[PDB]
Formats: sequence, structure tokens, C-alpha cells
Amino acid sequence: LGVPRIKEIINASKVISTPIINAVLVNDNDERAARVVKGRVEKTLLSDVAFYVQDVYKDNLSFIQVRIDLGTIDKLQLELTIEDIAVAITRASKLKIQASDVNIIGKDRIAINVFPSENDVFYRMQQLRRALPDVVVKGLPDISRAVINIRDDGKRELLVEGYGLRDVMCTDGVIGSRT
Amino acid sequence: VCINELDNWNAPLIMATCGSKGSTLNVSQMVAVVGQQIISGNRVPDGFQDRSLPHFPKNSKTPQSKGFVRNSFFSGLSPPEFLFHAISGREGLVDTA
Amino acid sequence: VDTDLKKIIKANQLILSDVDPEFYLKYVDIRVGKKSSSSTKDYLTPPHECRLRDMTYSAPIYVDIEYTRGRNIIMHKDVEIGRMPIMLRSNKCILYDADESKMAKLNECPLDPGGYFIVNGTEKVILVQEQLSKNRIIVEADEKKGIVQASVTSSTHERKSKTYVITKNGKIYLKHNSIAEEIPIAIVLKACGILSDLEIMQLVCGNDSSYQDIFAVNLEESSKLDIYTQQQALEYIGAKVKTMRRQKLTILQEGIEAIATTVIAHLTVEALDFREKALYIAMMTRRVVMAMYNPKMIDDRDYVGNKRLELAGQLISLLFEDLFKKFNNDFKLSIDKVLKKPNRAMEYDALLSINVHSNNITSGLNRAISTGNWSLKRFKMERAGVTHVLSRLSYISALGMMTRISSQFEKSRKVSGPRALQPSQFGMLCTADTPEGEACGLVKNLALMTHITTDDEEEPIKKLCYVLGVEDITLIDSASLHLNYGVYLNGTLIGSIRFPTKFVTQFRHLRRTGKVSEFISIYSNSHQMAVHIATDGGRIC
Amino acid sequence: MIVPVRCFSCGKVVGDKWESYLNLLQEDELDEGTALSRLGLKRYCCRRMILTHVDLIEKFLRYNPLEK
Amino acid sequence: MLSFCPSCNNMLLITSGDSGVYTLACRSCPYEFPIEGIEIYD
Amino acid sequence: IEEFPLKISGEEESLHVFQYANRPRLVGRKPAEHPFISAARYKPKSHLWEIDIPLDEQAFYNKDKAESEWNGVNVQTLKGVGVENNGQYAAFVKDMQVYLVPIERVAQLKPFFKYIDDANVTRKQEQNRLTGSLLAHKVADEEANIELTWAEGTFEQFKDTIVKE
Amino acid sequence: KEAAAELELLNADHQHILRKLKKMNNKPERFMVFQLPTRLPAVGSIRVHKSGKLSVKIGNVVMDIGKGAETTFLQDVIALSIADDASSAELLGRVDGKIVVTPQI
Ligand SMILES: [Zn+2]
Ligand SMILES: [Zn+2]
Repeated sequence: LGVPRIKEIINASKVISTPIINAVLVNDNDERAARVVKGRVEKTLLSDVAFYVQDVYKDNLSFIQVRIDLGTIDKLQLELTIEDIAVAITRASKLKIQASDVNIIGKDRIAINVFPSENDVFYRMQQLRRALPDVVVKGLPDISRAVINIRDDGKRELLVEGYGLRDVMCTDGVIGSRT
Repeated sequence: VCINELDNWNAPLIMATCGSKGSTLNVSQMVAVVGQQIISGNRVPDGFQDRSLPHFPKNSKTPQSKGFVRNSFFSGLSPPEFLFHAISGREGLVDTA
Repeated sequence: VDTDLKKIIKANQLILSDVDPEFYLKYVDIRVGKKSSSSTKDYLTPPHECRLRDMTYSAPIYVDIEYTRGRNIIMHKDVEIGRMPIMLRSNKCILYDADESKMAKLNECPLDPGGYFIVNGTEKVILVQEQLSKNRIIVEADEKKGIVQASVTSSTHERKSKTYVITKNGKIYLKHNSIAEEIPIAIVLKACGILSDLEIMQLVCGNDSSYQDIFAVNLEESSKLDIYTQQQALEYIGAKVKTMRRQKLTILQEGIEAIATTVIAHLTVEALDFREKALYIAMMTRRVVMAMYNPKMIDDRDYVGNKRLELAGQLISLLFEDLFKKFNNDFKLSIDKVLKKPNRAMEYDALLSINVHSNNITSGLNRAISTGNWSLKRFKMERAGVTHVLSRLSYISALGMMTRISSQFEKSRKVSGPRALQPSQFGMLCTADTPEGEACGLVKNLALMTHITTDDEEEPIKKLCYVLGVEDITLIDSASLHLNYGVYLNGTLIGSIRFPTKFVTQFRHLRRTGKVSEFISIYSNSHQMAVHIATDGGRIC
Repeated sequence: MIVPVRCFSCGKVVGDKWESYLNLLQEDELDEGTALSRLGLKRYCCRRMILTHVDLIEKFLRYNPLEK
Repeated sequence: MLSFCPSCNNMLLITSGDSGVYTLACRSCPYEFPIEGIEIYD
Repeated sequence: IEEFPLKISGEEESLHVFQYANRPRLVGRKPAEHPFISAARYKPKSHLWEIDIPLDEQAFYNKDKAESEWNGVNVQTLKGVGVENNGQYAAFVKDMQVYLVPIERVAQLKPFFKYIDDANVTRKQEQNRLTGSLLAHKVADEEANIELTWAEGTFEQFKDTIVKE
Repeated sequence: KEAAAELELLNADHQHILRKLKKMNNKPERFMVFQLPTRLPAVGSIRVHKSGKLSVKIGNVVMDIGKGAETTFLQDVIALSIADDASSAELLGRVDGKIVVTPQI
């Protein structure tokens, strides 16, 4: 608020310290609309829906299968299927490994089929093991967190700390009138 | 409840009722009680491991141990109260120089 | 002048020559102002007369040297090799336990604090200066890049600081200013002696902590590089080294890194075959690995217990070490000029030519005090504004300057930390007397009942712990630190005695019978899982 | 250094009441209050002149430059 | 994986044995073990 | 309740301790399975221990790996450097009586790999002062001619410290 | 609360060496290791008390308690003898732990 914030504007810096975005809602429903509009925002929820990430070797191939439940999605509203998580793994990075193959089975497992200095298979398995539990699933990638806040009246207004303002304004649940 | 029991025709209550210098906070801090010397927004941190002064036990979040004076300036401060006031004084004293 | 002035000449006691191998000068004795059975320097100049004559107040240093010839004759002779400034009221001045009539006879006030030099007529004071703790481990954190660990080496000949930075992904690799593009620590402490991968995993992570998956990245890049011990491993650390030393340059196949992993670089440990240094770098790893999982377990630079106060005795010892190393170098190059040109061997003049080379050990020793520039060529800690002229505004001004501690800043742009009042200086430093201006909080003062200590021996304390029950580090398994608290002697690990409460109680009970108790102290630490014994003084109490 | 002739506030001569004060301190042993009370001054002004005064000239005359 | 050698206490890798079978075998010592592995962690 | 008397029992020889770092303990049935084949050597003046472990030619031998890169090998070399100590003693008890024996040295065995040195020394072509810590590393592999007959026997040692008392 | 572990766990290593000294006493070809302190007084022994503690009162009567050590011997430890560089490697062989003797003050 003080003298390092007036200089934050007079210098017109490209990156700033602690941004907020104040968005409003449409209806007057606290819990359900709060959870679904908050759940349409944050990213990298893969460390809460998987319970483990394991890698096994079956005699010519490798399984990096992930156990996605349905109980976490039941509590807080995330309108996604396992196909949406497969699309999220399909664009998990820009260009690292994620090109060739994924699979979809009945009880929600996605094992990345891989094919070959020497013996780079174990190195790819360790790097893809250590780069997987921070892969985003559903939400916006350039927003840290979100807090819904109560005013003096019975109104609920969410607020994020990101940088978009275009993909945040283009979001179902909120109105693009004022933010 | 100190300003209401304070008699009229005295200097600091008149100077708080009129203008130039002195408020109700200064006369309540001289007479009644000094309260909650804060630094950097929150209360005072742990100067040692798990505590601030070595005169209080570990994991003691009591007000007399973590930066709440209770004596006014007329009665006199205790040495942990004196150190807690000295920290908050030197904070505002170094932000001017 | 009683202990360290003899210790300096015991490291440069003998000189050589390139003319012949049968030439040596041997320093036997040294003392300040003492010649024969008479009194200690029968008449000096008084300290009041030299403040009016614009003189200095000094006593001569008398050394005794051995003098030889090819006729193998050996005798002794006392010579004067220069003046050394005497401080007021300390064991060499006239004003030591003087009577009140003696103070008025010599025109001196009996109530001045003393302790100040009187050089070139004017009164100079060497200030007390704080710095960080030498030979001890400090850990700092950062939000942007990552957590950085430092370890300042307190070696004599060189100034080292072995940094332990990380960049990304837990790719831990230590750095140095005498090493090129650096190497991850698996290869580094694999070159030190820890060769198994089972005990590079248990030593720094524990049994069932969350520390295992954090450190296990650095195992994965073990096979990415020169793995499979020292036919490849130590050679890769030796290949990326600075200070190539082209004199005998052929060593850089096996032996250029055995120079680097020993007393030349990175530390002050004098091990031949490395078990402690292989652990000390490995125990330096665990304090970072614990700080990655929990960012609360970090150290603060502003803590008073992390700092040491350097007094007026250490700086004069450094200056006299430098001017005595320069004294032998300017004299060796001036005595080989004369002992080569004629055919005969010169009997005299090898002792009678020292008076033209003893005027720079006197003028420089006064110049570095009167000016304030403690410029040492080998040491590289050039600081200005050390000595300050004694304030004589009033009586409380000349006394409050002899109590003053002046700290040094890094840069004056974004400091914000070492100007607030720390709660850890309760009764140690003055909580009121600070200057108002640019030096607000950077300049401090001592309280009444304090004492700055000295390093005593460091030798019998280590032999006393082994009596009390601790094992040596070469007798314990590498998979044993889920035990009780591990004893540290000035940062160096000793071997983790069981039941540390009884050890602390018996060590404090031995302290109260006589273990002389200026600084040799003990304190436990639960979050570090250790128990420290401190002997290396330079620290308040 | 020396006791002043007149007191600062009103101006009563207190320079005549220093040797007679030191005579009452050593012999006829009294406290400072009563021996300074039966000496003249009743007010606490001009009583402060004899009470809080340091005698520096007795220490200054030990550094006599005209003799040895 | 995080499996250690019972003979020399080193880190073992996953290699391809003559283009078509998988086995865990280090270059640290003459050791090989043809089992399949698990890398489950919470 | 009585005691069990300790004696210093004489000092005429030098003892040592292996203290292995590779094979801790088996799950049961008389563990730790110490081998028989080793028959190793010794070096003084740098103390340079070596001890050997036989391999398994029946299981997990990897006949392509053990004879492809390096030579056909059966030895598995360990290495340790001892250090002098004080106050350590050895103990053996016969039903009433504890015997202290000065043991004087403790080392740790670490498996230094020698065949990588043998492979790198082949694939290459296919000064009087050191002042501490380099003279010891230089003088390390000179004599080595103490290829030793690995013997046993509890009769020449138990009937060696009991005679004096 | 740290004084409770200085009396509860002392009733464990005293009973652990009591399960090691007299229970396995008959004839194992087997060695142990004691940690005696230096500057030894120039003997007395264990003196198992009334099912309590174990406290050595050594000869040269000044008194020296101490039992119990750590579990650092999870690894294999085997002692051996040596002669003058001609015959060595005559192992006895086992360690069954260690004890530490600490002089009380
Ligand atoms: Zn008056
Ligand atoms: Zn192995």
C-alpha cells in the first residue's frame, strides 16, 4: 500500500508484487456456487486425486498407470471425465515426452506406452515419474489460488491472484460485466 | 474508563480535547495501560529457539511472554516489558533515519 | 605480547638461501622491552610527553638470532629489530598499577579509561568489530532461486568460503571460487571416501522420513557422470579445478584433487585419509535436505549467537604476521646479493645489515594504525575506517567510545535486517545507546557485566569427551543417526554419545570444579538433533 | 571548580558558606541536612549550591607547573 | 525403483537384455535379477 | 550377588577388527554367512587392507557382462585403512571371568573396485617434497608381497593369555 | 521430561548385558568389545546389585560406573590377530554389541 506501491505504478513494471483480480458472481447460493466457481479456477490438482503413481515393467513394455478415484470429484465440483484427464496428460508439457500414446481402461488408469546414451528407458521413467505429480488437470494455469469473500451484505465475491483477466473473464459462473 | 474518571482543569486532557498535541491514546498510555507493542504488523517473534526471552518457558504463547505490556508509564515497566517496548521504539526510530 | 607474540616467530623461525645449503638464521627468543637483569626498559618516553612532541609511544622488540659460518661456529646476540606501539595501562606502559602520586607526577589523569594508542601525537582507538562465526555452519533461505548454505573457512594463509547452492529440482551441487563449472555432491563425497550408495542414502535421509524422495534425484545423476570410484570419480573433480600451478603441472591425473580435498582448499581439517571430512560435507548435506522439506528450519544472520567479536589483539597479530613475513622476504633477497659476488666468505655484516631493513616493520606498523588501512597482500580483507580518533567531547564520550562495536555492511541499498533490535542481546549489548543517522543500528555498545572470551587450547576437551563415553567416528556405523544427539566440537562431529542429558550434566559439573570456564560451554539442540560443545572463543558471555 | 560567590536564582552570597560547611562535616559530625540548616539558608534554593558541588580545584592543583 | 545391490551396495538400473527382455542389472558388479518391480508411493 | 573379575591378562601381540560394511545380517538361522575362499594380502606403513569375497558362478553371474568388458574375474576386492585408538579392549569370558585384551586398532572394509583400474589401464593406448597427505597417497602400492595363508584356531590364542596368571 | 529416559532406559541395557553375559557363558568361540576410559589408575568388576544397576568399582578404589552401548553393530564385525608380516588373519569372530564404561563424578 505504501511507497513501494506508488513506485510500482510510476515505473510501470511488467511483473508486479501480489496481484489480485476481483470477480463477482451471478446467483445467490453460497456453498454450491462457491465450490464450483472456485473449482473452475486453480490448477495442478493431480496430487489429490491419484493416491499414488507407480511404474511397473511387463517384459517388453512399461506401465505408468494412475489410480483416479471418483470420491474427490464428488465432494468438490469438477465437471470432468477421465477423458479430460487424458487430454490434460496429452498437453502435460509443451514438448518433453507427451506425444505417442495413452490408454483408457474401465477403472480409470492411464499407462503411458513408451518405446526406445545407452539404456535411456530407465532415465525416461525416472524423469517422467518426477515430472508427473505437478501436471495440471483442470483449471487455469496462471492463477496461484482463490479465496471467496463475504461483504457487509449477504453477497459472495471470489478473488484470485493471477495474471490472465481474459480467461478469467471468459469463465462459466461469473459475469464478464465488471472485474 | 480512564478519560471519564479524569478530573478537568488538567493539562493533557485539555490538550487532547483541544488541538495541538496529545490524544486520548497518549493519556490512556501514560495513565491507564500501555498495550500490545507490535513489530512488522504482527506480534514479536521468537528471538531464541521456540521462545522470545529466556525468562519464559518453551511453547509459551502467553501475552506477558509475547509482546503485551501491562504497566503504564507512571507505574514503571518490567525488564521484559522494557525490552518489548525498546524493540518497537527502535523499529520506528530506524524508519525515520 | 605474552602468548601470541612468541607463537608468530615459531612459524617462520628459520630462513634459507640459494647460495649454499649451509646458511640459516634461527630465532630463539623474543620479548618486548627487556634486555638484562635491570628493570623492564628502565626509562621510556612518558605517555604525556609524546602527545605534546607529536611522537609515538612504543617499546622495541628484541629478538635473539643464531649466527653461523663455514667454520661451524654457533653463538647468540640480542638485536633491536623495531618498535611496537604500547597501549596505555597494560603490562608494558609505565601506568600499570600506579599510585595516585605517580599519576600526577607523570602528568596523567587517574580516571581515563585507557586502552587507546597514542600514535604520531594523536589518540587512536581500534574498534571492536563483529563478523559471522568462523568454522561453523549457517543456512539461509530464499523464495526465488533456492536455499543457499555457507561455511566460512578460518584458515591462516587463505580466505575460503565453501558455498553449497542449489538451483532447480533438488540438483544439489556445491560451488567454490577456485573451481570451474561445478559437480553434484554424489561424485564429490564419493571422492572423499563414502563409496557405497546404500550409505549415501541412509546418512542424509533417515529411516522413514520424507527426506528420501527429495535427495534421490542426486543418486539418479550418479550414473550420468564419472561414477565407479576413483578411477573416474576423483579425476572429474580434479579436472574442473582453477589455480592450475604450471610448476610441476603433470600431477593432474590422480594428485591434483588430493591437493584440493585437503588443507589447501575448502576447510581447516588436516586429515590424511578422510573419514571426518567425508562426513562433515555429508552432514552439511542433511541440514539443507531438512530445510527443503521444512522451510522453518533455517538460520538468521542477525542472531547474536551466530556472530563473533574480533578485538584489538587479533588485528595486530595479523599485521605483525604480515610485516614479519615481509621482513624475512626483504632480508633474504638482500643478503644473497652480498654472499655471492666476492670469492671469500663474509664473516660479519650478515647481522650488521638488519637496521636498514627494520624501518619498514616500524613505519608500517604505525602507518596502518594512524591511517586505518589494514591492507594485507595475502589475506584480502582490506577494510578502511578501523581505527578512529578518540573523542574528547566530555568524560562520558571517551568512555562510550571504548565500549563501541562497529559492524560492517555489505551494501546500503536493501539492508532492512541488521538494524532492528534483536531480543537475543538481552544483557549482552546495550538496548538504548545507538547512533541517530546513517549508522542507526549498525553501531552498538556493550553492557556492564559482559566478557568477550578467547580460544584456549581445543586439545584436552576432545580427549575428555572420549573418557565420558563417546565413541570415535571411525568406530560407528554409517547408518546410525536415529540414535541420541550427536556431539559437535566447534562444528566438527565427534561420534554421538548415548544419553546426552547425563553427558551435559556431567560436563557442566566438571565445569564447576575447573575446566577453566571462560567459554567452554555445552548446549543441546533438538531440531538439529545434536549437542554442541564450544571452545573457540571470540564470543560474549 | 570553586564554590560560586552568588547563587544563580536570587543572588544570595553562598561563597562564605563552604569552609564553614566542611568544618561542620568533619568535626561535630552531623548529616548534611541539619548541618546545612544551622548554617544559614532556609530555602532549597541556595541550599543546592553547597549540596551538589564538586571541588575540582583540589585535584587541579596537583599538576602545578611552577614547582616540582 | 530405489533398489540396492546385495553384493556391492550400489544403485541398479533397468536395461534391455539382447533387444527384447527387461531385467534390472547394474554395471557396478556382475549382478542381474529378472524380476518385475513396483514403484508405489503415497 | 557376586561379581565377575576382570584382568588385563597380558599384552604381547597386536589385534585388529574387520567391521564389514556390506553384509549386515540375515533374517535368521545363524546369520551373516562369512565366506571361506578369500586368502587376501596385507600392506604396512599405510595399512591398506584388502580382503576378498567369492562370487556366485551359479546364479546372477551375467556371463556376458563379467567377460565382455573386463577380464574373467572371480575376486571381489575390499579395502580399508586403519587408525589408532585408545581405550578399546576385547573380551572373552569363561564361566566366571572376563579377560580384557588390548585391541589397539579399528578399521572399516569398503569394496574398492580394481577391475575398473585394470580396464582403464589397458584402454589408454589400445619432485622430492610433498609435505603431508600426498606422500602417503604416493607410497601406497609398493611392497604388497604378504599374500597370506588365511588360517584359524582358537587353541593357540585362548591358551596364550591364561598362562601368566 | 528428559529425566525419565535417563532412568527408564538404564533399566534396559543393564538387563540386555545380563541376557548376554551369563546366559551365553558356557563356551562360545566368540569375542566382545568394552570401552574402558584412558588415564587408567595404576581389578574390580561388575558387582550386580539387588536386581538394580550394574556399577564397576575398579581396583585403585576410585569408582567407575558404566554399561550399555548403541546398536551400531548391525553390520558384520569379526576380530583377528596378526604377527610380524608373515602370518595373520586368524579370526575369532563375533561382536554381540559393545559396552561403554563412563566414570561418574
Ligand atoms: Zn537563591
Ligand atoms: Zn552389487
